[PDB]
Amino acid sequence: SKFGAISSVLNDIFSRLDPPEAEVQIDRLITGRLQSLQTYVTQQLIRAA
Amino acid sequence: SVGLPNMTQGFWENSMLTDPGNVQKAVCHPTAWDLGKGDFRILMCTKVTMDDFLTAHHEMGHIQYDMAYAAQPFLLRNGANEGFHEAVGEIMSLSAATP
Amino acid sequence: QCVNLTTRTQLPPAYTNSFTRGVYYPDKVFRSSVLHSTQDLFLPFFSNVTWFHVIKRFDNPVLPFNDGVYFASIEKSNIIRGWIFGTTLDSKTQSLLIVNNATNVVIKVCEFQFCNDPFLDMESEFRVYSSANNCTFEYVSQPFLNFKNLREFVFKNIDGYFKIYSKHTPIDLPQGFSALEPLVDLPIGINITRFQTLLALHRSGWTAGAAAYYVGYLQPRTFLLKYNENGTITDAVDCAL
Amino acid sequence: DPLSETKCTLKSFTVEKGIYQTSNFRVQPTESIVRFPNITNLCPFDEVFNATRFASVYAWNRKRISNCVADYSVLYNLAPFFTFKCYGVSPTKLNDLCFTNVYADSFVIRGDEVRQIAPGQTGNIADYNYKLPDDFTGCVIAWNSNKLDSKVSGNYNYLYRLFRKSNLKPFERDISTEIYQAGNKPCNGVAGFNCYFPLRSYSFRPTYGVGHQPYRVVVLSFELLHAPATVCGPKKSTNLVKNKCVNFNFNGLKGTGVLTESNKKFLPFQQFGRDIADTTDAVRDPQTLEILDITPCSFGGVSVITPGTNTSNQVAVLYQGVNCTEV
Amino acid sequence: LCFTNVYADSFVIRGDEVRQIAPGQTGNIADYNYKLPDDFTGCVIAWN
Amino acid sequence: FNCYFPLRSYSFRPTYGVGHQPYRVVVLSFELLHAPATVCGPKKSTNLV
Ligand SMILES: *[C@@H]1O[C@H](CO)[C@@H](O)[C@H](O)[C@H]1NC(C)=O
Ligand SMILES: *[C@@H]1O[C@H](CO)[C@@H](O)[C@H](O)[C@H]1NC(C)=O
Repeated sequence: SKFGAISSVLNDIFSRLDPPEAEVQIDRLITGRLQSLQTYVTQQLIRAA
Repeated sequence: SVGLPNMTQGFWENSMLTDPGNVQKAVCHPTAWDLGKGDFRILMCTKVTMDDFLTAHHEMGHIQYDMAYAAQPFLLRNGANEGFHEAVGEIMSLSAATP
Repeated sequence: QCVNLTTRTQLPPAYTNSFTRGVYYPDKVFRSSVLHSTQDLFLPFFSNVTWFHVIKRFDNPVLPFNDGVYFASIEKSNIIRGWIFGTTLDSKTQSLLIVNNATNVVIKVCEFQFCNDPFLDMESEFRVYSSANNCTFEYVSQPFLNFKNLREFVFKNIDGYFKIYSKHTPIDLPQGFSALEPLVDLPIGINITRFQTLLALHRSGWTAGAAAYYVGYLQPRTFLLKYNENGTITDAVDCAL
Repeated sequence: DPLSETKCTLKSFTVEKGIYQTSNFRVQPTESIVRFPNITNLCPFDEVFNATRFASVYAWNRKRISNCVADYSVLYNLAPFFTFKCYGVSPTKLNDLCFTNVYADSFVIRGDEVRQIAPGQTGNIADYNYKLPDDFTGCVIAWNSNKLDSKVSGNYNYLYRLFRKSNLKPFERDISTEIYQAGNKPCNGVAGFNCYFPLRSYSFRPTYGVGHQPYRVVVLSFELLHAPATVCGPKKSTNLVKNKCVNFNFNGLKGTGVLTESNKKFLPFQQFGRDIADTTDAVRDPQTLEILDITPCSFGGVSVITPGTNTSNQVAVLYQGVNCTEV
Repeated sequence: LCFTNVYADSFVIRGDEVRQIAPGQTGNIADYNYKLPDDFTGCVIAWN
Repeated sequence: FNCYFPLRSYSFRPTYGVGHQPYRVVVLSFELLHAPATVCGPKKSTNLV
């Protein structure tokens, strides 16, 4: 998932953009993936209960 | 040394500073040649003498004057009056003749 | 060299069901035994595709290009040869040309001044245009070629790319599934709004052989594609049917 | 050692009895590799730069460049092209940047008029022969052509437009031979008083100065349109590295992993492979049509079994999901 | 603000090369003459 | 051949356009860190409360 960024590939984002904006795009990717992982963990906790 | 720019490389391959010999007849009179279109030559039957060294300095002063007004139009590519052209070359010989 | 033909037997436009034709590979990515969903220009299933008949039927009209065209032909003896592409279809604007002779294919994008009735005529008489002023690109490749030959083509124009997908199948439109593989990519970068087929006429005046072709238009929609173990598409479903 | 690695993860100096998972095992990367298809279909720079004859400045020619790869490094590598002043783009990035079309403009002028070939400049060549726009994305190449464009009797084949009623527009050619109207009296087609031919022929000779020797000028104009950029620079190919943790660039895709032999049967048109995870697990090399399984550098979870440090110090290491003939 | 140490770097470049003086910016002077770090605090002054 | 002098000289001329005019660039770097600051901005101190 792009998570609002221009690309879903992290290294492609590094390569195709300048680091000043690639860093913002990668921050968006990282926060999206952390959100996905915490959603998975929360659902797993409820199911485990 | 005095500030005038060095002459172009075209002068070397176009100016004959030594007598050609018996087979070829060349004018030995000291003459500076401003052919135009950025071409400048001096016809020299130079010998190893003090006068020829002063004559050379006198004649480069003619040609060195020529590159100065190269930017001006062809009809205006001359001295302001008849006396300036020779006078500017004479101070070159006067300075070169100093001990 | 242009000759207008008035032996046409006028007939109202025909129609037939598309069934499940027009599926092509949307990209060049390998997938094995997975169901993948994609959104791209596709021919809707069971659509109303136009029917054109060649026999004295002489169907060489000019059709809009729209967002894309699905060209299919029930063919034998290779009566169909190529197509014309452009917007104003004259020397005013740049036009695209596809022809396939007995030797190879010729692709040219020039300011052609096409004949009002372009056609081809053994075949040694090519009469399809009158002039060529500014040629900006030319390409040459191998030839593309009872009713025994089914030829299906897809033409698209996105981001200045002219994609062509083809599939040859030996056999109305038959019932079955056959994905269309990409054939050639053209980096031309022009606009196309109309087209016209080029037909080969048999001279022994002229007589038209037994052949037919169909023109269907692509629409943006989502298909669910099923890949086999070897990586080819074997079935699909239209999510808006 | 793994015991300290456990302390590092727990952020503590004492470890209770139990099993703890700390970090993972991926054979680290090592090199960087780039691969591109064979460099063919070079742009015909030789047909323009090494042309037998260059046209006059007023009849300055057009040679459009497209559907080819342009090697600007080779043309710059030539020693005689001493003059290289480039506008609007760094010469170094011309080897990489791509444009829709490239216009090669060739003519012959004097050495003194070389400075007139620049945006925002004026002159007889600038106003009457070739005008260059201020927002010019491209640049020129000029070199001495005395050995080729000069004759002892004079090479009069080159002409320049001395007079014109108005200054030329950018990228505009004027080849009109109409007699210039210098006075109010009509010319009537007669080059008489106040009426002269606008074009004058250069009398190039090998016995002129540096500023009057002929200089062949090749002008490169670069444009980017909505049409695809079909003029690219050459791409460097690095030798293939296999069975090692490397960073790869295959036709523009970046990634990191080990490149191994693949038994998959790609279709002839297909190039990339994706698993059920929608990740690029396989790729086709451009130099040789072979499939390389982009196995992620042998990665695996790790876990340390340890008694309490209050009891002992020995530890045991567990690599789950790994047959340890591979460690 | 209060700084610990301040450094002044001065040179002369062409008109169209001023945009190449920027963090993470590529170019001839950027790659071969003067490159600024990405995590760079501080800033540049240019005048005719 | 293939051996060139990497140093090229700017031949600045007043007749050149704005793209080739000489520009003087001064780069300022600040060491904003935890070290005891030495470069002080214009401020006035106050008694310690
Ligand atoms: C003249 O002087 C200039 C500058 O020192 C130099 O570049 C040039 O080569 C010289 N020419 C001759 C003929 O000495
Ligand atoms: C896939 O290819 C194999 C040959 O490698 C063939 O035996 C098999 O029939 C193919 N699968 C299908 C569905 O055709």
